[PDB]
Amino acid sequence: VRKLEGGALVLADKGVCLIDEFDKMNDQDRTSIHEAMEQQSISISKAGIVTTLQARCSIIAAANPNGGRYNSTLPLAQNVSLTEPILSR
Amino acid sequence: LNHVKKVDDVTGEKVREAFEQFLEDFSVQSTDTGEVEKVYRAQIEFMKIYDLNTIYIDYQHLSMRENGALAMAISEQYYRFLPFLQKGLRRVVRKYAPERVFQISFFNLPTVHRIRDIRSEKIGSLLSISGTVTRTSEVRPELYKASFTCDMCRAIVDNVEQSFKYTEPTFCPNPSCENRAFWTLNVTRSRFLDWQKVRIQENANEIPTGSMPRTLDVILRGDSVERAKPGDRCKFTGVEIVVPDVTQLGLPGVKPSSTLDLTYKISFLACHVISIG
Amino acid sequence: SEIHVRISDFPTIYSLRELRESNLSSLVRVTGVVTRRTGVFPQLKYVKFNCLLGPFFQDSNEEIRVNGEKTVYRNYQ
Amino acid sequence: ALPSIQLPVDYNNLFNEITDFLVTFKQDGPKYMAMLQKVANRELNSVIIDLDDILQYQNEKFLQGTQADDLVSAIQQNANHFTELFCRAIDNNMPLPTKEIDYKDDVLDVILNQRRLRNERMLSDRTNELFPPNLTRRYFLYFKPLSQNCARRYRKKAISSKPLSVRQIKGDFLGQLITVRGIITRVSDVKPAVEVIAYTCDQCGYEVFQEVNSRTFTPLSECTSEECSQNQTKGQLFMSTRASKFSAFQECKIQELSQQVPVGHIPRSLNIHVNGT
Amino acid sequence: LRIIWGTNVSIQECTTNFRNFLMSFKYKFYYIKQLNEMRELGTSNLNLDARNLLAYKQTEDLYHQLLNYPQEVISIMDQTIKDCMVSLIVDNNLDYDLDEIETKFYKVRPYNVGSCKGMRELNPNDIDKLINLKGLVLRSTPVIPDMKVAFFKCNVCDHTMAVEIDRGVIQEPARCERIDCNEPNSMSLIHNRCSFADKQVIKLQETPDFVPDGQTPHSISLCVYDELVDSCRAGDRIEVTGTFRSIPIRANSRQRVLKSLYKTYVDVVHVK
Ligand SMILES: [Zn+2]
Repeated sequence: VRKLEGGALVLADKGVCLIDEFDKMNDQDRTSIHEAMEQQSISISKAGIVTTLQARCSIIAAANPNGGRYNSTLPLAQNVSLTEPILSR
Repeated sequence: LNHVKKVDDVTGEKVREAFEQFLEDFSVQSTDTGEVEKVYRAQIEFMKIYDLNTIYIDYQHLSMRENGALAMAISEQYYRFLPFLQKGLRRVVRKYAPERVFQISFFNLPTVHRIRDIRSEKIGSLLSISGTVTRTSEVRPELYKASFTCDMCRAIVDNVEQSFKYTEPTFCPNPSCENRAFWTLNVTRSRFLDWQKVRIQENANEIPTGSMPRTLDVILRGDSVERAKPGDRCKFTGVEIVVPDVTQLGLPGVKPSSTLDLTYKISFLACHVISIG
Repeated sequence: SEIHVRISDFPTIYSLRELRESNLSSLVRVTGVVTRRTGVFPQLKYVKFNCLLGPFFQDSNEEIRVNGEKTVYRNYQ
Repeated sequence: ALPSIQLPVDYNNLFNEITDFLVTFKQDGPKYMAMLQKVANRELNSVIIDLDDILQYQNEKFLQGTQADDLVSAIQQNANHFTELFCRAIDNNMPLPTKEIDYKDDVLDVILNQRRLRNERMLSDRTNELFPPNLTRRYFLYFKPLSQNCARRYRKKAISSKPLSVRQIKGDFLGQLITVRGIITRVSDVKPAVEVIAYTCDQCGYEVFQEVNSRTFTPLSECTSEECSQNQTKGQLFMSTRASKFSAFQECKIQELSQQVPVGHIPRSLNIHVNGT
Repeated sequence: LRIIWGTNVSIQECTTNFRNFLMSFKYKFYYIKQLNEMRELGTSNLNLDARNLLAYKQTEDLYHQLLNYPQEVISIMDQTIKDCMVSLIVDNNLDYDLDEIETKFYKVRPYNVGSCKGMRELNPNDIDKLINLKGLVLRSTPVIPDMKVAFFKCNVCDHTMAVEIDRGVIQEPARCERIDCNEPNSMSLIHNRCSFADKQVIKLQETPDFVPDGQTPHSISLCVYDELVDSCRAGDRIEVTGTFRSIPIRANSRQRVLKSLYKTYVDVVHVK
């Protein structure tokens, strides 16, 4: 709520949310995407306004492997920076 | 108890007649294809259509009549003439026309002055102030004129209370309540108007960073309410006045007191707005 | 023992930001999003007691110028 | 209604013993004549009173009679009261001329000089209750601790002057001189304090001096002067800053040295007020 | 000789001692040249020099009268330079058309009286004195309006008579004006109609180059007045002169009681 507005998620509900370069995302956003995937709703507690908006969006993502084209024989989760639990979603 | 009588207004009456005659008479330069007749009688008559209870007259026209000598009484001493310019104007309307709130807004001042150029000599005087708006606020009613009474208990006195305190009604009553007593607040008999505050800030192109530009309050009273927009430069009608306020511990002081304390600051007024700039 | 009438659409249809003094005391339609609401706190409304002055209606909303025995409360929000 | 119970200590004859302590002296002419006159000569302000010499005097006044009441215990027992008592005695023995004092020379001394000149003149004319002794000082009395190399006299338990822990400090040391030690904390910057502040009246003049007691005082207006009073009607009076006597004031808190802190707890600071020199 | 209270700087004495100060180089070890420059522009604000009166005789003592008592000395100095303008005009006969140019307000702006050491060193014994100061400005406060001539009203009849403030207080007559009328009812003070004069406030750190190290510098708020207001911005490390002031502050809250420790600020008559 800025001097109310949804992120891409709320805005795109029922539609398709399109994100790229996860790796460059500040954690502050990362938690938001995680929550959205998890419960299919974004909750906002600030300032006085208190709700749960509903983003049902399909997330399509573009991610960039750590360093080179194929970083290692090592598994995908090892290949890229994004943690395994967010990836499991 | 008869009130004997009232005094004296002197020059105020001269300015009443001059301003009345001015708003009446041309006030016309152009000839042949005009821009002729009147324009101010035609202004009020055009105003009869929507009946929004405001008028627009140019200062440049007002300076032309006496060669600016008329505009001087209306310049530095201006706020002295606010009750006279209004009722006087009504004395015109009653003649030419058939629920009266009238907001007079002058415009087109010869020179625009910055907030930095604001002085304590400019008080009570029209000054055009240019700068960007910050922190607009929601419109709420002013008490304007009120009936607050009785006030012990049947009086029902409706008068004055125009100045901003708002305390108090019921003083020098009824005849005769002798309240004291309750104030007492009655909001159904009291006409309201406007208003929205905007905090005006100097434009960033003029200010020599390192600056830290100094904002100042301008409250919009009048039908020019809501005409202002955030992030944009606006020109206003001056009426600088002052408003009382609670300053931080070290001022450092100490301003005087009224004894049988007062703390004041510049709060600029605008009765007219434009998007120029 | 009281039914207050709901009175469906009444244009007007002033939105929010457009409002003036002219709207005082006069019913006006408004529209927009809700923001988080207070919990339900019973308001005083009617006053009654076994004696012991009589019933005093207060108010919307002043309350000037307390006993209670059986008072008819009505939820406020 | 507020009972009274006698104590063996009496300040009346103790003052007498102070007077015998001052200006009558041998062991160190005497030191209290020169040390006092150099202040009277206005090259010096701080009067450093050593309790060591007070110790030396009793020997001459006891054994070596004729025997007298004790001070060194009686001072540090109270030690606030003596600042208003032991120090006022200096006024009675002080050299009057003293030498080459003039008037200006000094700022603000001319003020009071003209006060007493116009007061003397106008009083001597009227007859054809005085300015407080604390306004006319321009010097400060400071006691010092007895450690001491000569404390071995011995008066033994007489010493505080016991370089004690901040923890050692008790509510039973209030109103008793105590040495303490620790690191200076926060050392607030100097500001002027106030003592008398005699406000000036208007019509018939005179003066009145309001005592500055404890931390704060309430300012008064009315009129104290009998002339302005009741006819006609109450004379207005304002404080004059030039006339007031200012004593430097600086406060600072002192935490313990932390070696004096036990295995537990926390460093505890102690607030300390400073005056004069 | 007209003794004036405790300041004891005599009227009809120092005025003439300053009046014959005119026309001097001299000395040095300008003066009338710069004044003759001043009369055309109408800029007023005579900046003076300081030091002039020292070592020059007469008025070796006037330097000490100003330094020790600047309050009166500045007012008298302004009166005298005004009447020396008046006496400058009669010399050239009809000037500037005519007498109105003398009516305009003038003032002396003394500066550089001795070299004072810091704010920090200052004794509480000198509260009316001219005091050099130096340090950056952390902020320039918004302009506060200051009472000069007060206006008053009543329910009867209503009448327009008003009284000047003079000293830092305001006393309105209980009853009443013009006439009479009376009654006892309290005076109505119009807030906006009365005159005002510009008072800024300027925060100043004490010489950040000169410090106890590491203790952070002490604030000195100098309030200025008139033309000087809004003549500066921030961070100016140069120097300022003016009269020291200790004034009581109202404490807790309400109560109408004095905290008994007077706050200290500088009148700062000149800036350079
Ligand atoms: Zn008096």
